[PDB]
Amino acid sequence: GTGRIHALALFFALALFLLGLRAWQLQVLEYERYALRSQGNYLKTEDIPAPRGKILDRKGRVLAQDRLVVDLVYTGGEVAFKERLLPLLGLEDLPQVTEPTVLKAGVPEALRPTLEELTAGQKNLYLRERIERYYPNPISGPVMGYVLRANAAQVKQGYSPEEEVGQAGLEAALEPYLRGKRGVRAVEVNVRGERLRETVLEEPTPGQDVVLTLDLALQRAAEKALEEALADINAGRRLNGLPEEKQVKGAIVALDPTTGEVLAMASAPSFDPNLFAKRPVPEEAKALLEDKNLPLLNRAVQPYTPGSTFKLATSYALLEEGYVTPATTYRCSPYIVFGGQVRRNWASRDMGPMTVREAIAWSCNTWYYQAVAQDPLGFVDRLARRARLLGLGEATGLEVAEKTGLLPTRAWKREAPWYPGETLSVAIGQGAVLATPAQIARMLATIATGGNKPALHLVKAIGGVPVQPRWEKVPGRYWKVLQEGLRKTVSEGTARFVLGEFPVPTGGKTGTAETPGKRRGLEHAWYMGYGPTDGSPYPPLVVVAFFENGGEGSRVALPAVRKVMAAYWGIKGSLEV
Amino acid sequence: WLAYDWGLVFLVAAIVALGFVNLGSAAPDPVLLYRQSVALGLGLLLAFLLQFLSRRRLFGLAYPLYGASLLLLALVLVVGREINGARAWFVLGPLQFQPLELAKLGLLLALAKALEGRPIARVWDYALPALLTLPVVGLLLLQPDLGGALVVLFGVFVVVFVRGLPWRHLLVGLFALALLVPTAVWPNLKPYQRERVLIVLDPYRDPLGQGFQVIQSTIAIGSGGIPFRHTDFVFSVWAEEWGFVGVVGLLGLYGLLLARLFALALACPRLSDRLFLSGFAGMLGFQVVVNLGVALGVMPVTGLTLPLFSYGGSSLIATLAGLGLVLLVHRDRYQD
Repeated sequence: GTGRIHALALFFALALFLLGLRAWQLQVLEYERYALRSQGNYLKTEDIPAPRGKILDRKGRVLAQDRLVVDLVYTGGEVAFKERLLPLLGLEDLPQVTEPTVLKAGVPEALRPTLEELTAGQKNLYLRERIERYYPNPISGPVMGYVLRANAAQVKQGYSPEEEVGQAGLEAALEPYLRGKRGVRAVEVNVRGERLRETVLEEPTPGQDVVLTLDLALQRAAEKALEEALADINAGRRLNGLPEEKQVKGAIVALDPTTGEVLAMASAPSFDPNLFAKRPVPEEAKALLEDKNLPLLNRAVQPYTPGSTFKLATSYALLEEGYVTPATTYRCSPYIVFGGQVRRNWASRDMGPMTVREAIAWSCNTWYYQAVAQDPLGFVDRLARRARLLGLGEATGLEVAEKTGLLPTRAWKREAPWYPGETLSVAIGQGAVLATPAQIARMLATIATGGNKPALHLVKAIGGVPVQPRWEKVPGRYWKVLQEGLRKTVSEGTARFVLGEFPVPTGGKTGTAETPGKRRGLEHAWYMGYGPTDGSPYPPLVVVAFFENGGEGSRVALPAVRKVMAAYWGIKGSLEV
Repeated sequence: WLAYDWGLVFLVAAIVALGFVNLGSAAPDPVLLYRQSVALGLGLLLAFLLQFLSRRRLFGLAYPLYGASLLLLALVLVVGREINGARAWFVLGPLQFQPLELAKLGLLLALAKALEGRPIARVWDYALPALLTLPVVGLLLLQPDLGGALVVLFGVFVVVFVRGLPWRHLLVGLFALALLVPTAVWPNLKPYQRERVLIVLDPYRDPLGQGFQVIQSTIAIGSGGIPFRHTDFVFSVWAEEWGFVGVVGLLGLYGLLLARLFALALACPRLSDRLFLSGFAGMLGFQVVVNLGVALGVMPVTGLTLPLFSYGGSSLIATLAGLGLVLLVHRDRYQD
């Protein structure tokens, strides 16, 4: 009845002892941390900015960083050592304004020491320092992206307005890792007002440095090759009478099939990430947001009609279900009647007898018309099984925000009401088989590897921890047949004229997608192409190029891959010197 | 009859003495020193007037004061004044009163007279005190007042810790309650509220915790010899000006104060006197260790002043009126 009271008397005794111990800590162990120089000097506390991490690719080429922005501000209009400043600054006069104004922004590293000797520590001439994100090797915005200050809605989440929030596809995924801890310090201020001693109370974390799987070499090649496609897009649209439409819409992805690393990813019309970052309020960036086009969205992750590229998966599902043996016989006629309407072929004359290898090679559509006509109602559901198995329906595992790729099933059309004549258009990719170039680039990487389904990832190393790649295998009984037909397309199919005489034995397939708008001759230019089919001493590579309404995938997309492939394996041009 | 414990009275006087002394630098406004001086006169006269009562009459109004305190905690949310985001006062001009003081002094008596009987330890040990505590805290969280509710919940715990003592069942009950409630509030907590609570645990966020972080630096200024407020941070003003050799003197008096409170609590033979004097010393000590813990950068900010040092229009009177009831039940410990 009394022992419990002794405990509370002991509890409140040790509690006041711990308070006495915590006080002694601050008073005795930390008095050097709170010295006042034997005078009435007050103490101010100021937070320390957080150095955001440095985004750089493999081999150490910096792609993003932040440093100091040194400006010259002066108020009053005093001479000081004016005779030496005018030739150094090149202004030849001091514009006398009432409000504080800036002279020579972005002071270089050589002018700063010379100015500092002439600063003289006077009240008029000082050097304000600012933090701004700097991209030394800027990469396509829709992939790399931009940086803005903390929004009003984000401020309530505990972010200071001096913090930088990245809405970027790449900088948002890395934002939790890149952000450093905003430290806090306290400085002894004299009666005069001078700095005397700094005291660190929260050591700032300088963020983490992410190493990407991108290569700056292949990245310039991708963005470059997007522009010569415009010269070919305008050339193709010229034969149709449609306007030149010089906008360079589309994107391109180039990755490693084995390790699942992405080596080159770009979109267009991309922007410059330094615009949103450094300047306080750039007006040109405001027009980018109100753009009628899509200059910020990455077309590598948005759903588009795949067309003849999806037929490579149609043949896969056709071989795994057991519909056709690798040595079947079908004549690629010019016309085929499903029973309701005539299914048109891309050509106009008889091609001859073909196999699965010959069907993919010459991209025959009448093959997949006859082959699916056996079981048109049950294959479409089984088609999406293998399609989602290859990596077309689900997500790629990219750090950048990605859009949903819609695959059609009988169940989907019921919730959207199904007709049998839709299967043939779905087998090639007309029936709303929406897919993204990122997913499309992965579908080729699985077949090129022959079973492995690697996960795409831009990041190679966050901080110092090497991110390990995650694999997954798919059940494939006949892979070589799909691989031969892909090189048979380069050796004898559509890519005969571009990559036939090419040194590295490449396989792939061209793609054109009848646009749903009007189907007026401007299709979606597609082409996929993986690395050395034969065991030549070259590292593997998969490249996929897409162009909105570019048309003639053989004429627009195929050369774009030839350029990126040439940059990867170092293919020399007319260099006889 | 002059049968009190003057050692307890001297410890009270020695700290209120430094109270006005520390209010020389803190709150130097002479208009403030006047309303504090007249608060001591009314605080000492009320405690002098409370001595003209018997212990039986004191415990005869346990349920009346408890039931009346609930009427005030339910009325303060209608015709009260909002000082800092919560209506918890009655100010009709020259009057200053808080319904939370009568709730503490009323719940201490009510839970001492009631728990004098047998508590059913199996299940209903935490039934009657729970039924008498939730109406109090419930009418405090609707103000809202988190600091005042923690003093209430700690005082009720002390009373149960003296009579009930369900040690095996009590600790396991707290561990479960301390894991299920956060698992329910955190998902339903807003980002405005989630960050708010995270800032309470870790005080390193300047725009709200700069002054409170400055307190930790302000205290450590002087050793061996601008703050946000003079109320919630009397000790920081005092600890900074008086160095460390003083800090032990204040912690000493408060240590000796809570000692004689518990000491006289043992001299009383009746159970309800054990409960009432333990719940009072617990309710008073809990404020000190929390107030000084906030100042020393250990306890999270709760918004509770430090007795015998804080500037209080009714808080000083209520604490002195609380100390008078302690000296009342002590001289009445023998007689019935």
